[PDB]
Parts: sequence; structure tokens; C-alpha cells
Amino acid sequence: YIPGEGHNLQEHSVVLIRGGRVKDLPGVRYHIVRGVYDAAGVKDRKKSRSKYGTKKPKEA
Amino acid sequence: GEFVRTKPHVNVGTIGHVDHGKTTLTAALTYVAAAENPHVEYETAKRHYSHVDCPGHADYIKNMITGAAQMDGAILVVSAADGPMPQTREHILLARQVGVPYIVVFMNKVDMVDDPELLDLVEMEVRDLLNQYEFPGDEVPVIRGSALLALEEMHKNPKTKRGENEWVDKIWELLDAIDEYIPTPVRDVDKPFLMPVEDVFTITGRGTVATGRIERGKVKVGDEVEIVGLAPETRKTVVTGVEMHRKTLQEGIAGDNVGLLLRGVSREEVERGQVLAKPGSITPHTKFEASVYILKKEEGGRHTGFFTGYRPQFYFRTTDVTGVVRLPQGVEMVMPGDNVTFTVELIKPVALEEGLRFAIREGGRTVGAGVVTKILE
Amino acid sequence: GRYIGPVCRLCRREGVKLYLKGERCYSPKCAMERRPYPPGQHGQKRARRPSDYAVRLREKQKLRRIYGISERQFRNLFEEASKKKGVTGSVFLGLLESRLDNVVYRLGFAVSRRQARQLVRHGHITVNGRRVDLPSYRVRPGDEIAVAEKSRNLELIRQNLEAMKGRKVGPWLSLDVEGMKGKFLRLPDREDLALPVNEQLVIEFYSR
Amino acid sequence: MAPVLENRRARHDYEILETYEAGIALKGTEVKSLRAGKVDFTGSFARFEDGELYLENLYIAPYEKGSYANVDPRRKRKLLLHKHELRRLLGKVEQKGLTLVPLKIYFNERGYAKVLLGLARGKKAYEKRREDKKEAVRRALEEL
RNA sequence: GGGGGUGAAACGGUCUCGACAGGGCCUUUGGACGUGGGUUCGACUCCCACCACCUCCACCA
RNA sequence: UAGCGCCGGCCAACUCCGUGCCAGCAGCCGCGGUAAUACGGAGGGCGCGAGCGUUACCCGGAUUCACUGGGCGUAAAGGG
RNA sequence: AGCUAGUUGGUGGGGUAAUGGCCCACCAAGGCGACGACGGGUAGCCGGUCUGAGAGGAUGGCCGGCCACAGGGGCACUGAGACACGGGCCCCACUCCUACGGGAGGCAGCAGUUAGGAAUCUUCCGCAAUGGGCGCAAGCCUGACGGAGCGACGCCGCUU
Ligand SMILES: C/C=C\C=C\[C@@H]1O[C@](O)([C@H](CC)C(=O)NC/C=C/C=C(\C)[C@@H](OC)[C@@H](C)[C@@H]2O[C@H](/C=C/C=C/C=C(\C)C(=O)c3c(O)cc[nH]c3=O)[C@H](O)[C@@H]2O)[C@H](O)[C@H](O)C1(C)C
Ligand SMILES: Nc1nc2c(ncn2[C@@H]2O[C@H](COP(=O)(O)OP(=O)(O)O)[C@@H](O)[C@H]2O)c(=O)[nH]1
Ligand SMILES: [Mg+2]
Ligand SMILES: [Zn+2]
Repeated sequence: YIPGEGHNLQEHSVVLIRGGRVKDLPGVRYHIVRGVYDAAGVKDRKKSRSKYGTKKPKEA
Repeated sequence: GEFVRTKPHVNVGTIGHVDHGKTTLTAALTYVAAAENPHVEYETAKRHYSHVDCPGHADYIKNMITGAAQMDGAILVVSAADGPMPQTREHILLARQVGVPYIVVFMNKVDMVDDPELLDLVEMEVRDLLNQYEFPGDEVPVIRGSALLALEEMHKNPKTKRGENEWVDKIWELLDAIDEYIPTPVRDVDKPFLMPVEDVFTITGRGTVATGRIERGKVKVGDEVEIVGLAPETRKTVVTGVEMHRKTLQEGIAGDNVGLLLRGVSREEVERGQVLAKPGSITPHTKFEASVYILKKEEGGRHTGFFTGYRPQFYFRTTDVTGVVRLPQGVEMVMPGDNVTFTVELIKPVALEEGLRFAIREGGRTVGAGVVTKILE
Repeated sequence: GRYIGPVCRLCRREGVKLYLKGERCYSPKCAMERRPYPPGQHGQKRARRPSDYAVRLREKQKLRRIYGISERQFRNLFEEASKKKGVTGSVFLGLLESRLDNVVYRLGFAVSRRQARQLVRHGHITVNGRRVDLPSYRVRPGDEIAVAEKSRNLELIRQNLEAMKGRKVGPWLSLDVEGMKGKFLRLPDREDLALPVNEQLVIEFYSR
Repeated sequence: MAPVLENRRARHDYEILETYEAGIALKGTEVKSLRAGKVDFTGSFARFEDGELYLENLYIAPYEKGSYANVDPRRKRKLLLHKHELRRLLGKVEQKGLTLVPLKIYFNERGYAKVLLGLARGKKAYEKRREDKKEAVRRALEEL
């Protein structure tokens, strides 16, 4: 599974697999760790970030 | 072997059309110069040299720029048998863009096809060409000779001392033209420290090493730096060896073309386009606006106007990343000539400072030139 | 480390008056007065029937928050408390009290523990001669809590220590208010610390 | 060279009276993905904010080649319809609860992504079973 | 760092038929074939420089 | 210097707007179909604090291999 | 689900510090197996350790004890002791020197590289201490060890 809203994963990208099924999608048993390798954090994200790759957005 | 500094140090490369002599010549200088004192190097009584040898093609221009961005002067090699050609012309232009100081010249192949005019004709058209680019054409030294014949006889007898062969001598008429004329310049060993990276390679049983020409300040075995740019988040480390031409340097002063040993990094963390800034100074960014003079049909290449979308390639120090030009609001377009100030966002993040002269190259011809106004990313 | 933020905020919410500030938190504005209700956009609406957990929580939170001691310190202390011989609902209190910063407070010097905290950390307070800047230093039976020499002529150790002229000291403590000495007589009991907390529920909160 | 796409799922779903065919404002990086046929219409009705129609909720896979360039799959893509044709659909849409749905997608003679719209029965109320004892007792408890 | 490879049909001729937008009811130009630009009266087609993948070489201060 | 997790139930902590089975959450039950205390942000609250969360693994809960401490008419379980 | 011929035992030997099928002749047909032999998979064992009301379950990283190994594999020599981590002979793989006929070597010591991987550190300082080896002794050697370094990896203390 690829969490968050939006991703940048290509038909051949380097990903880090975590582990956590998805009672919804059949044989899907692992979550892709957002924010590692080709898997980018979540743009605009601001809440539960630690669990969505995105770094602390400076209050600009 | 521990590198011991004595004579002032200069960086000088050799450019020119293909098959004109560049590589041979370098070989030439190397042996000829070494006969006296018990990417190459050579000490010439007065000075100490690092000779970068530009080898590539119109396909390998992504190193020409870099190579030239350094060197405090360049040897323009021109074939006597052929005379100025498109690559002989192209480099000169770049030597100009990259802003190289003083351009010595070496008509080569003089050993072949002998003609009274040929030599004077050619020597005249080379100068002519330089002058066509704001270089001290007439004022600049033009040595006549044969790299091969010098090199050849240096193999016959690698002891040949100046004055013992007409061909070897011509090399000295060059080394000499370089010893004087091409001036050693201002270093700036009193500023922070910083060094772009030109080549990153792993030294077995030691680890990663990063080479480049020390921009400003110095570095010593035991200091601390921060590889900045092209990476998700800057890396802070400590250096463990400053070497120059396979020799152990004690302190890398600015102007030094050296290899720095980064303790702990993996060869994947370092690249060409980063910098080994000393902590605190410099920081990665991807946004800024700036003053950019846009060359006209006359120079560079842009012969039309460009809008805001434009994704030219921006060349900073050793590398170049593509960026987007966010024209200011109320402008609408730029045209050949004039100096415009606009915002740009690089797809990749790169080390930046208040006043950093960078260039803009697109479509194979330098379209712009400019300095950094403010940092926004 | 040690909360550090709106305290006359915890006063309410808990709903049972707190005084981490001392004077103000003692005057006609312990925040409670005017706002006896918990913080936030809500704070004063039908407070749903608390659950068995909410309670255990509030009790331990109450008591803990009544020292500053962060969960790790608090809880870590409770554990040891359990071990020791004898009832715990008391011993846990026995130790929560031997805490120097607390003792130093129970004995004046500060119009509150938060102010008793900054008083130890800055070398002001001492014990049996040598100083101690460890709020966590658990005080033994006897060790007096004398002030310093650079500390006395202080515009603030004055005022604070001048609230002693009259008022009495804890049933397990003495007090030479001239040499600012006074000792630690004995381990306090459940009543002596008639605190607005039911220690039992706090023993249980730490089960599930 | 792209096969005719289709919303089999809602061709049956809503009764179809009149139909309208209009071109769209494709990003091209999208035009690729449409030629590959990787796109579905599930949960997508077409409306018009202001005076311009915009097929919304249509999913067009991203173009792997296109890398960072591609826009999000569900985009408010704009359609192209004659002015008199556009007003007739507005008359029917504003006035009554009739939907405009992507009926299918393809490329005409000239080779442009051309979407086929339909007239919708709409209605189709979604039955929602309700009130779980738990809540009921729950509220009683608190309220009183 | 470079070489090659894939960005639709072994293909120079209109215009999304259309709505938004700038000139000249109908003509029309822009936009959409990875992105940025050239060349043409005119490009999906043709050069360029980027981008992301693929693939083959290079690489010990 | 102050961060991180959580705020539908289990579980301590509620409101406005955005989206309209879309985008998304998710440990289980389950939320999302135009007033979403469950999605995204904000305000606020809770927990914890140089840490906070996730993932994997062991025991626990699980008297769910039961010795302590289970069962077998119809729930799995009497051998033709 | 059956296993076994040096197999089980015997007489006499060979061998070792010493018993012994440990090895060898010769004689006998024996030995083991549902109380699980043989074979397969996994695994270094314990003190402890985590969990648990407990009986249990899970684990064996650090520190102490035993065992096994030292690139894969065989062998002995020396010696109180080894069939020897930085000793030797030999075959194999691999890398390196060569004047192409034969040489040098083994980090699972310390520190370091590279590969693999989600991931694991300084080419450091000192023999002052403690311990060891050699020596009458002074003393030499000791990457044991006493320390410093890097990493919130953990626990405890501390601050804003
Ligand atoms: C250009 C490539 C890399 C630049 C890198 C950076 O540039 C710099 O940013 C630099 C800072 C000023 C920069 O911006 N360079 C960027 C720009 C710099 C531009 C400077 C100097 C100018 O002056 C306005 C200078 C060239 C100027 O042109 C004139 C000549 C023009 C000739 C044009 C071509 C002609 C006839 C021609 O036949 C020709 C051809 O050559 C090729 C093909 N077909 C042709 O038909 C004259 O000779 C003047 O001298 C810094 O130096 C950085 O440190 C850097 C070196 C890293
Ligand atoms: N006749 C002649 N040929 C030369 C001389 N020097 C070099 N060459 C030849 O020039 C050719 C290209 O030389 P090279 O150094 O590779 O030129 P580069 O293209 O600049 O590297 C080689 O075949 C050389 O032998 C010379 O002095 N005289
Ligand atoms: Mg060459
Ligand atoms: Zn108060």
C-alpha cells in the first residue's frame, strides 16, 4: 500500500516495505514507508506527519 | 610521500580543437618540465602547475565548463597544418564565458607542412580570432612548435635539458610564456571555506575522497565540514586527509586542486555539484530571484524572447540543474539584451549564497548570465 | 522536563483547585475563581459521566500534576514504592514527600514548588552543609535544609522567608527561621498530607 | 491509436435520453495515459461551474515516463461545447436533477481525445441502514 | 561523465467542430501527445537542451 | 531548545470549514453517498517530553494445548 | 519405522599420559528401535535474561563458565601442554610480486575498506593503573587493558 494523498512511484522505483495489511484490498499485506528512497513524503501534509514522510514545515 | 609547498601554485588547463595536440602537449610539458626538477602536474623553477587536460567532445561539454571554471589561464592549442577550427573557436568562447584569465597560445604541428606564410598567416588568424572575443590577441604569446617531436625526443632521452634540442626548447618557450604573462592570482584563504566537488571516488581501505579546487579558505586533517546540496538533508562530517597529486598536504589553502578524505560517508552520499562548506556557512535551497543579463543573437545564442515557463539549465560551480523561471508579476517576457530580475525554482536543491554568479545554458548555447539576489527556499 | 507552561490551567480541568504559583493562585484569582471549569472551546458543558479509567487517570494525574514530576519520574517512583515493605498508598506518598524540592517547599523558602525547583537547581538550597541542585534528591530523616550566603541577602529569599514569622511548619519538621536551618523530623503520613487525592485509585490506575 | 473507452457501469445505471459529444482540455501527459487506456470513470459526473463545463472526478493514470510533470488523476478537466449546446445542457442541469455522465472516451478522425456525455436518470437513492443500539443507550446516559 | 535505448502509428499539411483567451454571424491563432525551446507558411512527425526510467562503458587522493 | 503521538468505541481528549464511497483512514468493529466529533487543515483538548510514534520479534492477556486450569447429546470433538 | 559389519562382543595385539573397536588381525553373531532407533530440519550449551499471580512460555546479545572454529580441507612436527588464530607441510579457491623458473598471504586480533543489508562505531591516547610474558634487576613488549571518540541505542540525572 501507498499511504497519503498522492505519490511519485514509478513502474521501477526503489521502495522500502514496512508491514501492515489493508483489511480492504485482498493479498495486500505491506505498507510502503513514505519518505524513503523514491517514495516521497506528502506534500502540503501538516498533521500526523511522522507517519507520512513529510518534515516539519517552517511556519514561514 | 608528503607534499611540500614551496613555489606559488597555479591551475592551468589546455584547450583546443581535436587532434591538434592538447593531449600530446600535456605529455610534452610533463616530461620536459620534469627533466629539470627531480589532470597532471609540473614545477617550473618559478612555479608549480596543475594541468587539467580537457578531453571530451561536443557530447562531453559537461566537463569542459567545469574544467575551465578553474584554471587561472589556458593553453590554446592550434594546429599549424590545419589552423583554427570550430572547436578551437568554441573553447575560446567558453574560456571567455567561464571567464578564464589570460590565454597563452601554442601553434603545434610546425614540424609538418613548412610554409613561410602558413606560420605567420595562421599566427595572424589565431590572434584575429582571439581579438574577436575580447582577449589580448596581439598582446598574447604565441609559441611555435611540435608537441610530438618534443615528447618523442624526451622518450629518447628523458634527461634532455633545455638547450639540448630545438623541439624541447619550444616547450620551454611555452612553459616560460606561462611562467610570466599568466599571473598567479588572489586566493582568499581568510574567508570561511568551501570547495565544489568535481570527482568523487573510493580509495580502498580508506573510504571516500572528494576532489576540487578550494574556492575559499582552507581545510586541514581534523577539521569538520558539511557536504551540501543535491541531497535530502546536508551531511556533517570530519575530514581525514588532504592530498594533492598523490602527496600528503598538511593544509589545503584556497586555489588548491586537492582530494579531501571524508570520514564516514559512503560513495553514494557524495556527488559532483555539492560543496564541502564548513558548517554554518552555506545551506541548500531551490528558490531565488536574481539579476540575469541575457546575451543577444550577437553572443551566447538566444535570438528570440523567452516567457516565464522556460526551464533552462542553471550552472553553479561544478554542476548544473534545471530550473523554472518565475518571471516577476508585471513583466511578461525577456528579450536578447537587458538585465532582468526574476524568480527561479530548481528541481534539485543546491548550495547557495547571497552573491553567487551563475549562468544559464539552454539548447546548447549560453542564453544568460547572472548573480543571486535573495534566497527564498 | 517538569511541565513548564500554563499551570493555573491544570488548576481547573482537574476542577479541584491547584496553587503551583502561590500568591496569585491563592488570591481572588487562582484562575479557578471565574473559571472553575476546564479549558478549551468547551470546558463548561454537560461533562459526560466519567468512566472507570477517566477516574483512575484524573486521580494519578491530579496527584502527579501536584508536583510537576513527569510521568517517568512519578511512575518510576511508584514502582519502587510498591516493592518496599508496608502499605503503598502511603509509602508512595512517603517518597513523593522526601523529594527535596518538595520538602524545601513544605518548609517555606518558596511560595510554591515550581519556585522551590528553580531554588535547588541554582545552588541556593543546601543539605547538611554541602549544596544539592537535585530536585530528585530524596531526603532522609534528619537532613536540615539551610540556605546559602549569596542567597540570603536576596530580594526574594527575604519576602518568602518573612511569611514564616507566625505560620507553623509541617508536623514532621522544625525551623530555625534565623539561620534558615530547620530539619526533617520523620516520614509524613496520609493525613499530614490531607491532599485532594484518593491514593487508592492511583494504585489501581497503575494496573491496566 | 487508442481503443474506445466506456462507462459500462453507468450506461445501465441511469436512463439515457439525450447525449452530447465534446472535446476536453487534456494535459497531454494525460493524453498519453488515455491512449494506453489506463483510466476509469467510476464515481464521475460532469457539471459546469459558472458558465463552463468541467468533467470532474475522472481518473487518468499518471504517465510513468512523464515523471514529476503529470497532474493528479482526479482533475476538474474542462470540456468543449458549442455555446448554444452548452446553454441547453445548463437549462436542463440547473432546473432539474439530471446528471451529465461520461458515457465513454475515444479519439476522432483528427486524433483528439473526444468524450461522449449522457443524460442522467439521477435519483438512485442510497439506502443507509441505521441506529446502532450502542449509540442510543450512549446518548440516553449522557443527555440525562 | 559518456554512448545507446523508450516517450503512439516504418507519416509534413489545417482547425480540439466547440468553451476560456488576444487581433481580425463566420475566418482565425493559442492550448494536448514527458517538460523547456528552436526551425518551417505550417510539426505528434524534423532538429536541439532537459526530465524519469532502461541499458553498456568509464572511475583509487 | 520543544517536540511527537493521539482526540467515533476499546481510550484519556470536540468544534468550524473543505471534500461529497472522491480524496483518503484503518489494530478490530468500521468511517467517507452535500451539516463527517472517524478523511484533510485549522481552533481547541488529551497523553508524553528530548523525546514521541511506526514496524518486527518474545511473554501477557489467551483457563485459546487447560499440571495449576478445558472439553467431546445438538457448538470442534466417541473410534462402526 | 526399521537401523547396523568395525557393526556388538571376545582373545591377542598396535596406540596414548590413560580406559576403550580408538586402530588391527582372528573367533563368535551380535548391538540398537514406538520408553522413538535410523533419517530429515533447526541449533553452539549453561549462569542468566525477558514475560508471567504462578506453574509455565520465550530467549542465550553484553559480562562469567564450557565447547567449536581460524579462507575450504587433510596432516603431523615441536613441545609440560597444540595436531597450534597473526607456527610448518600438502591439495583447492582467490588476490598480489616475477627477469615466467618460483615466490609472498589470509583481520571471526585492534582500528579501517568494500560487499550484503532496515542496520551496527575512531586507521585514537596510554602502558599511569590492573593483568600477562621475559629478565637478578633496571627494564622491554602487551590494539589484553585503563581511557577518549562517534551514534538519543538503552537506563538514570538536568535544562528551556
Ligand atoms: C557558460 C558556461 C558556464 C558558466 C559557468 C559560470 O559562469 C559564471 O556564472 C559567469 C559570471 C559572469 C557567467 O555568468 N557566464 C555566462 C556568460 C558569460 C558571458 C560573457 C562573459 C560575455 O560578456 C557579456 C562574453 C562571452 C562576450 O561575448 C562576446 C562574444 C560573443 C560571441 C558569440 C558567438 C559567436 C560570434 C560565434 O560565431 C559562435 C559560437 O561561438 C558557437 C556557435 N556558433 C557561433 O556562431 C565577447 O567576446 C564578450 O566577451 C561564473 O563564472 C561562474 O563561476 C561559472 C564559471 C561556474
Ligand atoms: N605532425 C605532427 N603530429 C602531431 C604532433 N603532435 C601530435 N601530433 C599528432 O596529433 C594527433 C592527435 O594528437 P592529440 O594529442 O590526441 O590531440 P588532441 O585531440 O588535442 O588530444 C596524434 O596522432 C599525434 O600523433 C606534432 O607535433 N606534429
Ligand atoms: Mg586529447
Ligand atoms: Zn491556581
